[PDB]
Amino acid sequence: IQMTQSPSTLSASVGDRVTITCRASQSIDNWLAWYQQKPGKAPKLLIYTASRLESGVPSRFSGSGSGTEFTLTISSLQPDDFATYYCQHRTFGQGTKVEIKRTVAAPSVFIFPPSDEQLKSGTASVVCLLNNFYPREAKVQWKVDNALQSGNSQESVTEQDSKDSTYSLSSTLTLSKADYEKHKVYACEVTHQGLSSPVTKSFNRG
Amino acid sequence: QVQLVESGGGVVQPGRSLRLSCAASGFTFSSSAMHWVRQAPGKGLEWVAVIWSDGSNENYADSVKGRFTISRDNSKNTLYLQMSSLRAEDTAVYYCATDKTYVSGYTSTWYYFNYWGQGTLVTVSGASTKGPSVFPLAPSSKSTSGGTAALGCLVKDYFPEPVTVSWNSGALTSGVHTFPAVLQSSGLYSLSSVVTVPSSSLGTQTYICNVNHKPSNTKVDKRVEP
Amino acid sequence: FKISFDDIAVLLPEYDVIIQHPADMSWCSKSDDQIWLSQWFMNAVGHDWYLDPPFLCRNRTKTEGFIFQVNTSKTGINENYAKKFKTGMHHLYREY
Ligand SMILES: *[C@@H]1O[C@H](CO)[C@@H](O)[C@H](O)[C@H]1NC(C)=O
Repeated sequence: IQMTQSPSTLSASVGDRVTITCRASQSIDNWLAWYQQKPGKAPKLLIYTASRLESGVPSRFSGSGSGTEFTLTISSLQPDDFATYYCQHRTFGQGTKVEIKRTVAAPSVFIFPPSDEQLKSGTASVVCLLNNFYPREAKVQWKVDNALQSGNSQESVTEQDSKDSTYSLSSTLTLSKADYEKHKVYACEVTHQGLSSPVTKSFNRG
Repeated sequence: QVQLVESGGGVVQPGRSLRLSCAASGFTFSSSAMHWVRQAPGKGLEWVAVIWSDGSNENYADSVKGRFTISRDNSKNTLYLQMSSLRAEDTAVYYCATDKTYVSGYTSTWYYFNYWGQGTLVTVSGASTKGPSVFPLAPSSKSTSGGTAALGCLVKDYFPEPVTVSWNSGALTSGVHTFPAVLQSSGLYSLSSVVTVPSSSLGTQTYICNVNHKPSNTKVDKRVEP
Repeated sequence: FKISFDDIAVLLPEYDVIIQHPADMSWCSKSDDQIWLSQWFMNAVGHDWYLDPPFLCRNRTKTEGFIFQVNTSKTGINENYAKKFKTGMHHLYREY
């Protein structure tokens, strides 16, 4: 019995009313449970059999539906609810992320060449930093001697900060020392909703 | 209050069967089924094992069928899980949770997990202990945006997790961001951390990053110089 | 046996036995008396085994117990069945 969720990512603010839909492959009557999860935590069950509410759960949560289609509704959204939610009958759902919504944040782009100590180690790592941007979806492309590169860059993106509610992503392009000494100009181009045009940061090997 | 503790986890080499303990107290342990669930780092949950109160009937997921086996000791209020033929894909966080077999006047295996433990971590890897390598990342002309300058430190080729990075002996927290670690194809981890400062004070303030790797007892202090 | 009517699903056709013939009834219990009473009640109510939608039962190889569930909802196609079964119980308990 496969299960599917809709949507995958959701944006809301304080006091909003949010809905999550869960569809099963075949009718399961009212055999379904709704779980809540926070980053770095343990899953806490919320809703029994799509109808009943576990003792201690806030009264602002409720569920409905039957057969193949089910829905979780939160009347008033509180700060303790920005989290991931799952619907489970046989296995778990793919997860719906209830996430804060804010204004668009212009990305800040930085570029750094590999350090000389890493050159002593024989490896080169060119880093491209994208700080204080919103929303998350941004495209990063690496250009070596104005040639597109792929399969040699790894990204690391940090979750939302509670100060400015912005995001950060560091992309590292890894090469050998010989290859790094073979090529001269290295650039990273970023494309984001908050940019009128993609912005390319380029540096030249000394 | 219902209490549950999990133990018997860490980092293990492939090919060794591991035994994990799950102690329960506070309720009628002989009259409630138990479940083992697994979450890969950064992925969703997955039900793995289930045993009913009688101790007769078991069930396991197909991905671990024939390799995992759960039993329970009702006299000692304990649950023992054995894992065999371990692969790198089994590295994850394991929870053991008590099921609710009563809903409005019926008793069955409803597959509802009601009480959970802190969760154990199992790392099926063959890597050995290795200290980290610290490389400063200094500002340049192209690393300045409207009077804002970024500095940082990259910590590479270490095992096992975790590694803690501090700044200015812990006095620098504004504008400091550490990115999550990344697994490498060589079995070693790497990560980067950065900090944003006013560009006018680059020639007047010293920035030093301290890297701590407790398993290797490594403490490395590196200064970032423009 | 105790009988209750409510809105909770405890057996599913994709998980347990779909009893269609009285011969198949033998997989639901461990005691001949319980099987005889179950068949007795079902034939007293007036269920045609090979003409009406089946009912669900649990197989003996479990340490849970004995449970059997019948669908008598009042919508869709089953509406009609709901009539039949209804009248059945109306002719036994002297009330309903
Ligand atoms: C479950 O019920 C089916 C249907 O009669 C039966 O064939 C099967 O043997 C039962 N399960 C087990 C594990 O014996």
